[PDB]
Amino acid sequence: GPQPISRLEQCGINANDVKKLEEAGFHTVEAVAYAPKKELINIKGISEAKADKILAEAAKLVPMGFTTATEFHQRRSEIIQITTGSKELDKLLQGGIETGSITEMFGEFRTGKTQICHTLAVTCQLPIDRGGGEGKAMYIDTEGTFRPERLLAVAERYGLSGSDVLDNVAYARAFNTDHQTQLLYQASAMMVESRYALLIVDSATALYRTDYSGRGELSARQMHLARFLRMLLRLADEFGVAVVITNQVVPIGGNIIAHASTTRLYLRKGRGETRICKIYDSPCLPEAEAMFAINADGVGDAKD
Amino acid sequence: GPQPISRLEQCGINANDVKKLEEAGFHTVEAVAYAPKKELINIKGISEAKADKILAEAAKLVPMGFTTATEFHQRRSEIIQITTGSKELDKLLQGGIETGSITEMFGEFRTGKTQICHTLAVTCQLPIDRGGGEGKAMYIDTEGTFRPERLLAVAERYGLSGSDVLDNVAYARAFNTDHQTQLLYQASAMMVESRYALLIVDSATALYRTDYSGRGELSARQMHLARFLRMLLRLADEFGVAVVITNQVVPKKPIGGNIIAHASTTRLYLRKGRGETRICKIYDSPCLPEAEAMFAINADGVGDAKD
Amino acid sequence: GPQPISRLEQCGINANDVKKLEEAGFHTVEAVAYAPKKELINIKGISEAKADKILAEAAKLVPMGFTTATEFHQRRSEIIQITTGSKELDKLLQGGIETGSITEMFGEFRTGKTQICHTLAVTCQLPIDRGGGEGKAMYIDTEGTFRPERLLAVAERYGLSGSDVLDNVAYARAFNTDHQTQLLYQASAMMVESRYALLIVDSATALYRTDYSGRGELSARQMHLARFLRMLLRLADEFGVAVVITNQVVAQVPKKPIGGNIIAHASTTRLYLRKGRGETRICKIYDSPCLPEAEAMFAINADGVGDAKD
Ligand SMILES: Nc1ncnc2c1ncn2[C@@H]1O[C@H](COP(=O)(O)OP(=O)(O)OP(=O)(O)O)[C@@H](O)[C@H]1O
Ligand SMILES: Nc1ncnc2c1ncn2[C@@H]1O[C@H](COP(=O)(O)OP(=O)(O)OP(=O)(O)O)[C@@H](O)[C@H]1O
Ligand SMILES: [Ca+2]
Ligand SMILES: [Ca+2]
Ligand SMILES: [Ca+2]
Ligand SMILES: [Mg+2]
Ligand SMILES: [Mg+2]
Repeated sequence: GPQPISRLEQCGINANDVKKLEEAGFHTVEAVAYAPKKELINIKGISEAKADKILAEAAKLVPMGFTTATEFHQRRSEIIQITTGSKELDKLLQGGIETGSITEMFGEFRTGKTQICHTLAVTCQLPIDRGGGEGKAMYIDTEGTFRPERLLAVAERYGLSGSDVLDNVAYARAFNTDHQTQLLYQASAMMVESRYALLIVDSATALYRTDYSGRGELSARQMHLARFLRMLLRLADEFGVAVVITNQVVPIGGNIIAHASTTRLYLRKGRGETRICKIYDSPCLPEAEAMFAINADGVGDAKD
Repeated sequence: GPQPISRLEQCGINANDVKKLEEAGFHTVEAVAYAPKKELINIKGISEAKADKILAEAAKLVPMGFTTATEFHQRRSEIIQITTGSKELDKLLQGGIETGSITEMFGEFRTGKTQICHTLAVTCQLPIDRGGGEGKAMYIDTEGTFRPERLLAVAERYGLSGSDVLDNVAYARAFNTDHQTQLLYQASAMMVESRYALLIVDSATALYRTDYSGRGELSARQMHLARFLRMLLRLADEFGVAVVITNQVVPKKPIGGNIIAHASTTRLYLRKGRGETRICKIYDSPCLPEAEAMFAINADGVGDAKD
Repeated sequence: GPQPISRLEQCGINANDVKKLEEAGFHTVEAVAYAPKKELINIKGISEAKADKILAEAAKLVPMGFTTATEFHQRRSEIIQITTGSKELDKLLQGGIETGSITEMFGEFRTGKTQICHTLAVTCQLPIDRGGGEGKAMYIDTEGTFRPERLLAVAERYGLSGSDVLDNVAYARAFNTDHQTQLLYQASAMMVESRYALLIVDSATALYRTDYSGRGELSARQMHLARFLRMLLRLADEFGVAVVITNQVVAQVPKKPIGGNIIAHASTTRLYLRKGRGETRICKIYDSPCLPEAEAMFAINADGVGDAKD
């Protein structure tokens, strides 16, 4: 995976600058390789020449040039996709949910988004041959809906160790936008020493609906949301995790969330426990419909 | 094709000066001729008289004077237009997408901005008889939404070889604005060895939205964007390629301000129609009337809306 | 028209001095007469005595004294104005574009400055009876947006031959500010053989935005722009042509033209363009020494700028 920031100390950078970068937020070399010189200058104890040297050393360690499309195709042919537990959804998504890209699921009030998030969180720890990724899951709730009993019930279906499953899912809650942003830095610091395969942010843009109800305060809300999405994309690129976010339709979030998201899914109520999932936006998937139901076990095919 | 910069060696310029110019970023005689004196002076190993001699020698090889409109008309009546794969869009554009100028597309999400670029990256390799440009393609990515499977599908539709079209596409990923600008210098470096016909930037204004935050950073943001667009224009002029860029839409207005509106030559406004059909409208053009067209995104790329 | 500089040889000036003047940039007696002594001294082969002798001889051939206002009124009553192709714009401008001065059009994108430039380039070749300048046109382009097909369409509208219209237009492309300034010397050199009636620069400020980037280069930018505008004024005074330039807008932190006070003070007439409905546009008088502040409406059709239909 990513190379730890300790490599720069060996490369020639003194330990004090490495500590300054670590306390700044950069942890895995590629974090400072992807950052502009302005961000490095913003650090209180780094000069322009020091920033230039650090950027050159970081660029010397990672490839940041041109390459053919054959190499990219070969690299992408081994991208890990995480299953959802439903055969129809797996067929619709052509394998499952891809890593390294942001996926957004949105719908009406209580249309089954949190159940999908729980199923993804429990299934991301499965072995690859069974459709998992062998990685710890991080769950960032902001509405207070995390129910561990659902995790126990769904893990009973696959027969995994419930205590081990609950030990492999980090949990956090945010009360305002600033804490939500700082949780991203905490996750970036935490992901260095452990293997994470799936990061979940629950229904987002909800705090921006209420905390930013003013008329002239809209621009700050939009800018903060854009920065949050950019940080999410940076994390997904850096650690190769499948960021799954959630949204709710009443619009105040705007087109920023739609542009930033790579794959979007639309969920609507059906008949009984059956619900409809429709691909809303994707660069490589056609529009289609799928039937899925949420039973007591979790998320699965609509059995009739 | 452009003349390599080595032609200045036998005109009276020693090798080390040519090496300094090549390290600066110039790789053709046209690039040296078009550059102002200030750019040449700023090089550490170049003096006043040296710059004057270099400029005179470069101007001796490149025509930079007056002509008539008949000669320009004759020259322009043979430029290459790359078809978009849709007959209606080709009729709307009166031939296809024009080389040597900048074309900008903007609109909502799922409007087909990336699908058009994916189709063009394959169509630019067709023979001129079939409507291609007979050259390679270059792709610069910002959101990381490059999918070679679309290229394979389009190549299969047009009866080409998938491996051949894959080997003819150069791909790069930009993580910030500075890398985005450095990739242009690298592209200028690598555009002399082979022949390229199309250059794609997608997106062009995505990173500027979040890289510059404070209200005191607006001027620097706009100046950086202007420099980027000027570099794109320089590449298009000196290599005769077709530059296509993509914009976001924030009854709708694209982002970027007046700089990108003035710099762009042709602007296409894309909005979703019904089903898989989309509507393209000409938003700005020096020679094209304001009209509309219908097209669809099928399983093999952008094509006519079949019903 | 102007008198060629070879006339000075009969007054007691050696041929080599005239050749030095010609290679310096002067091609008419008027250009030498208007020039200050510093410019003549700057030439390598000219001394102070030679400079003052040349200045006296040149001033002997042109009038540079006082006169009454009746004579100026009578002379100005015979000035030439070029129609814009739209009756509303001609009524607003009281005849059309005026020769001998600098006219500037500015506005955001899509407003139609380039269309007006193309229409004027075609129109300035009409006879004075029909509202033309009866001369050639010169087009200087800095953005690569020159389209001869628009010229052919506009010429077909007026029942002219397309081949002659295309033959009577000179086109140049500028790649930087230094080249943009250098093209004016060649323009002055080639304006003596034939008769020109219109000079178009489009646009005059596009390259200055990127050639000088930082705040430390603002003063040099403005001085270069001022020198370019002074050269344009000298050309307009020397050859009696109509100079039309275009400009871009910036957002006030609601749109104002770029260029600062130099281009605001230099320009004589300023036109403000903005979009109306459909293909129709609105033109407003921004600054003029003799025209009231008013508005007019025109449209961009398939055959160039014209009056809005219905
Ligand atoms: N194989 C396919 N068959 C049919 N339609 C497809 C296929 N692949 C993608 N699409 C269509 O592509 C559309 C998305 O278009 P595209 O990826 O070009 O968006 P975009 O304009 O780049 O959006 P954004 O603003 O998010 O970048 C989807 O609505 C989907 O219907
Ligand atoms: N043949 C035509 N018929 C109708 N409209 C046309 C035709 N050719 C061009 N147009 C219109 O001309 C407009 C473009 O304006 P143009 O580029 O000439 O001026 P501008 O806005 O001053 O330019 P710039 O983008 O360089 O600042 C578009 O709205 C387009 O619809
Ligand atoms: Ca999207
Ligand atoms: Ca434009
Ligand atoms: Ca004035
Ligand atoms: Mg896209
Ligand atoms: Mg224009």
